[PDB]
Amino acid sequence: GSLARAGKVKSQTPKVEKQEKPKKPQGRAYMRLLYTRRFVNVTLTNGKRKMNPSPA
Amino acid sequence: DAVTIRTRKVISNPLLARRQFVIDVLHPNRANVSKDELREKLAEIYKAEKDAVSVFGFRTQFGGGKSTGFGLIYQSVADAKRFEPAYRLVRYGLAEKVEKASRQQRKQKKNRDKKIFGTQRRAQKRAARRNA
Amino acid sequence: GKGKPRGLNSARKLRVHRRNNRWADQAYKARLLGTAFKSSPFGGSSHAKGIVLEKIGIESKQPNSAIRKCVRVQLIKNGKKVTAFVPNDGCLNFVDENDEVLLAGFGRRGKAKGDIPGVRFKVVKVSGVSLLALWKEKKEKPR
Amino acid sequence: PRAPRTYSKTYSVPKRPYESARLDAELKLAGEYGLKNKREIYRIGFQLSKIRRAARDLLTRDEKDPKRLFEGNALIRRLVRIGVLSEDKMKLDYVLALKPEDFLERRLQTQVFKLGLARSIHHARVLITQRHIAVGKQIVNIPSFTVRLDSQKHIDFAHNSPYGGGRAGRVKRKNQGK
Amino acid sequence: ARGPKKHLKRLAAPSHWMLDKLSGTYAPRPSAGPHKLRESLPLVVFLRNRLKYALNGREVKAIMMQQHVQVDGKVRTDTTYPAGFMDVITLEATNEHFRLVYDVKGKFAVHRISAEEAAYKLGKVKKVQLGKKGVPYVVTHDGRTIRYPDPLIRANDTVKIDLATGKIDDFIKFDTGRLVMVTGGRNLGRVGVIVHREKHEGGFDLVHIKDALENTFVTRLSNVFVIGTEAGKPWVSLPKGKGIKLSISEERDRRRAQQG
RNA sequence: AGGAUAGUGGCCUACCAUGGUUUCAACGGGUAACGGGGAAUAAGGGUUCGAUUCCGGAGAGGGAGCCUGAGAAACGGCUACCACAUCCAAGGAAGGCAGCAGGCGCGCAAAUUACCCAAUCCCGACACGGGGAGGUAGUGACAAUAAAUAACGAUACAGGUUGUAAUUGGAAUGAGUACAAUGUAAAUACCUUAACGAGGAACAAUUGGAGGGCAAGUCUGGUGCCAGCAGCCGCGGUAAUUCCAGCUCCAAAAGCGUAUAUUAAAGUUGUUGCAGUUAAAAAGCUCGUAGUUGAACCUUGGGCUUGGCUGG
Ligand SMILES: [Mg+2]
Ligand SMILES: [Mg+2]
Ligand SMILES: [Mg+2]
Ligand SMILES: [Mg+2]
Ligand SMILES: [Mg+2]
Ligand SMILES: [Mg+2]
Ligand SMILES: [Mg+2]
Ligand SMILES: [Mg+2]
Ligand SMILES: [Mg+2]
Ligand SMILES: [Mg+2]
Ligand SMILES: [Mg+2]
Ligand SMILES: [Mg+2]
Ligand SMILES: [Mg+2]
Ligand SMILES: [Mg+2]
Ligand SMILES: [Mg+2]
Ligand SMILES: [Mg+2]
Ligand SMILES: [Mg+2]
Ligand SMILES: [Mg+2]
Ligand SMILES: [Mg+2]
Ligand SMILES: [Mg+2]
Ligand SMILES: [Mg+2]
Ligand SMILES: [Mg+2]
Ligand SMILES: [Mg+2]
Ligand SMILES: [Mg+2]
Ligand SMILES: [Mg+2]
Ligand SMILES: [Mg+2]
Ligand SMILES: [Mg+2]
Ligand SMILES: [Mg+2]
Ligand SMILES: [Mg+2]
Ligand SMILES: [Mg+2]
Ligand SMILES: [Mg+2]
Ligand SMILES: [Mg+2]
Ligand SMILES: [Mg+2]
Ligand SMILES: [Mg+2]
Ligand SMILES: [Mg+2]
Ligand SMILES: [Mg+2]
Repeated sequence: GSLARAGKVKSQTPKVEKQEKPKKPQGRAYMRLLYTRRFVNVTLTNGKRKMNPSPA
Repeated sequence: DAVTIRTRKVISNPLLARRQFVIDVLHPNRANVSKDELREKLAEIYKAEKDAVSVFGFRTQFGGGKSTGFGLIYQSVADAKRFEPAYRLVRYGLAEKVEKASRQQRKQKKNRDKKIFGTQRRAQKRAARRNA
Repeated sequence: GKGKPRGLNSARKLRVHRRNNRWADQAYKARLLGTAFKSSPFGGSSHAKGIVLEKIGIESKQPNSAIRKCVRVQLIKNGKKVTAFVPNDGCLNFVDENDEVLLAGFGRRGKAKGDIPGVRFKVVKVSGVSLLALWKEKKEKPR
Repeated sequence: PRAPRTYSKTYSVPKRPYESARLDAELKLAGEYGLKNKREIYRIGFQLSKIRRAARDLLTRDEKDPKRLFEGNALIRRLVRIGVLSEDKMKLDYVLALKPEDFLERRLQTQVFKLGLARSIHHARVLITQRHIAVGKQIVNIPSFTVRLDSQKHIDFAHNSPYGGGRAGRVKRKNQGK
Repeated sequence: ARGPKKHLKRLAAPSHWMLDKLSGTYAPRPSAGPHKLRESLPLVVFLRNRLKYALNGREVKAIMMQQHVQVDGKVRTDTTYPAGFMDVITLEATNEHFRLVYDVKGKFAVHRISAEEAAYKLGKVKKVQLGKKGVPYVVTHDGRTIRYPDPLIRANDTVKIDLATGKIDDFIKFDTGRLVMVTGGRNLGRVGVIVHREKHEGGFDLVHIKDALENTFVTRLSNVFVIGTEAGKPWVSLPKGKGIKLSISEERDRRRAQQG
């Protein structure tokens, strides 16, 4: 087979810079962040619990 | 600031003409106590000559405020100079650090002399005759 | 009586029978015959370096349709020639003829992986630089 | 050469990496006790798993066996000493009934928070790590320090700490000194 | 391989010396001497690890080179001299006399004795036979050769050595009811009386010994050392514990009461 | 019977017999084989590994032969040959890193041509000398231990007396740097500790993933059976939950992924503990030696006295 198309899609993928965002806490602080986010201020949708709800 | 010295596990050792013990130093509000200052304090406590007192192996506990080491008190300065290691006497100023070449040079000189049989004077005299 | 001896003095028969029948286990058979030592291109090693002979595109098996971009590599340690897949989008451009590449298996332990036919190795490094580092522009190829 | 120095691992990872029931239980348990990571939970489970194994082996022996009486009493005594086992449960059958929360109760971090020296469990760990807490007259900066029963009453601020009668810290001296 | 070994690795040293693993690579190799390597205690271990008079191996050599240490009434300057069972160590500078007797835990106790008792020692008769010119002699457990012994003395008996003239004061015949210390095996250090000697021609004779607490144990005859003429009458002072083995539970109970 | 040996012995010689081992596997072959203490994994039983900190053996490029000595068939001793290889004025002479460090080569694969006898011990005529044995430091993400990367208030809001989501404060601290002392043979580092050392506390945590197995998107853009992903099942042919990216999220975290081997999973090696009508597998059928395995039967019952330990 022809080798001319190697890297075709990655080359033509439009470059998008990563948006600058505040650092997330590390170590014990991050476990604290996850714990509250999942067991203190519960965001369940009346028995519907989603980690990454897509916008809909 | 109010340095307190405690001695425990004291053993009288006339075999080496000394008394030996563990030293506990309480030095609150103080990084630690220098060996020179402990020898001065120990000499006053036990009314011995400063040069007959040897301390070593000190370590400060975690959190500070206390150190533990080992101490020796000899019956005389002469006894200390006889039984103390050389490196400790250099620490206390009772001896001069012996000056010798580095270990590499001493070994290399030793191996060069292994190639000569007899006196060095004869060997160099013979070499001069050969080259003249 | 289950077809095997049960007598208290039949340990020899039981021991010999198990020894004869472990040869039906290919994992045991390959270990004692030393097939990796004799037959494997790597000679039993996890990795092996080699020189790139040519860049070759290999058609994937059905039902997939693609050109799997591999290389022909001659191993330094024994002179054997193998085909090694060069992973990721566009990493074939990092690999040139007469380069020194470090190879490794696909993780199927001597079998081909996926739809790629007859290829049992992948390129890990080229010219002493990780192919992953080159792909993510962490490093540049020394040339 | 010199004799080798012994060392050993103090934890073990779960066999199944992804399990929502275990993942939620661990995170719930880490959040309550302000643990840094899952390895601090694996460590408790690992050391509790071998306490049970020792107790199980003795429980298979006959009662009044010299080894069961000697090592069983010693194992019970050690657990009672650190407060993990209650004084009315010295039977080697209650040892098997112990749970990981019993051990996490006895950490220095948990005890500092439960003694009122800290606002929260996460405030307790930073107080310990920053050399503010002393057990007896010794500064301890290890959060996992297991507090013994006789050491419980002597947990307090270090005498040379800003919170315990020491001088003002670096920040205050720079502010009031300007 | 080509000749005698001169080193001793720390891990390969006898366990009853109670040496630590990490202090170094080597251990003191005992010299040739009256006692076997495995059943001896070099003076460097005794003066530094036990008494802690010396802080290191350099200092113990300084101690012995000043003529302080005497073993069995003679000055020894060999830091690895193999002192052994029943040997007397004298440090007249400190006015101390020690006897190397096993304690019940299997190690050489630091057993101080009086000067009067330090004037003699006991030796187990290994063999009796005739020397040149037909002179009978006795070989004790510490390699001593005493000529012209009492014609009643036989093997496995214990003789009392004057230790200043090297002669035999008197002896104890090996028989039932004699006081015994065990000098080998896992019953090392225990003290009891002989109950019954069981003979095995061509093999090893076994001795049945009853403790003061009426505990009975069996050991090989080669590990039996007669130390007294009857129960409660030893010819030397016994170390603390009197060679009575306590179970680990009993020791734990005893330590609790001793410390409160 | 002798010889030889330190000594036993076909160890060797002379003479004489014809013996010795073997399906209970001799003999031969292979070993990517030094043996063991041990290591990994393991409900139990097991499977795999053990060049390598201790013990025993063997070797010093390959053989062989020796001197000295108590002890060597020694190689940092010698002699010879073979193979390598150095200087040479061409006549000759000198070699042995599987010691320490270091170099080349080989390779997937492994550190300083450093300091010291202070410790551990060893050697010597020896209290004193020597020791790349050993110790110290350097390199070192082999493995192992502990353990930072933030904590707490006030407003503002949402919220059900307090958990957060933001913009506002003053505290705390060690990473780092350093007087100094300690440490050490001398240092380094650790431990202590003046002065300095945190708001984007830029003193900025990574590695892999987000269809299922398997925890976490049916979000947005790009490509269009291409590029690629994908351990396996599969995804990709114009709204791709799987490719390339952004966002968000998940897992473990100073660690995480990949390759290979191995162990569990594997009751897929099964003694415990498999299967053999049809999925693989009862020899076509009998005989038969070794092997394995082999019916039942021979002092039982009764009586008296007594010691101890469990419950009371
Ligand atoms: Mg000379
Ligand atoms: Mg077949
Ligand atoms: Mg398929
Ligand atoms: Mg041997
Ligand atoms: Mg000697
Ligand atoms: Mg015999
Ligand atoms: Mg003969
Ligand atoms: Mg013959
Ligand atoms: Mg012949
Ligand atoms: Mg092996
Ligand atoms: Mg080999
Ligand atoms: Mg080995
Ligand atoms: Mg090899
Ligand atoms: Mg070895
Ligand atoms: Mg070589
Ligand atoms: Mg050679
Ligand atoms: Mg040789
Ligand atoms: Mg050499
Ligand atoms: Mg040699
Ligand atoms: Mg060299
Ligand atoms: Mg690490
Ligand atoms: Mg950081
Ligand atoms: Mg990421
Ligand atoms: Mg991906
Ligand atoms: Mg994606
Ligand atoms: Mg899921
Ligand atoms: Mg993957
Ligand atoms: Mg299918
Ligand atoms: Mg599209
Ligand atoms: Mg799309
Ligand atoms: Mg398996
Ligand atoms: Mg099956
Ligand atoms: Mg069929
Ligand atoms: Mg079939
Ligand atoms: Mg049939
Ligand atoms: Mg029968």
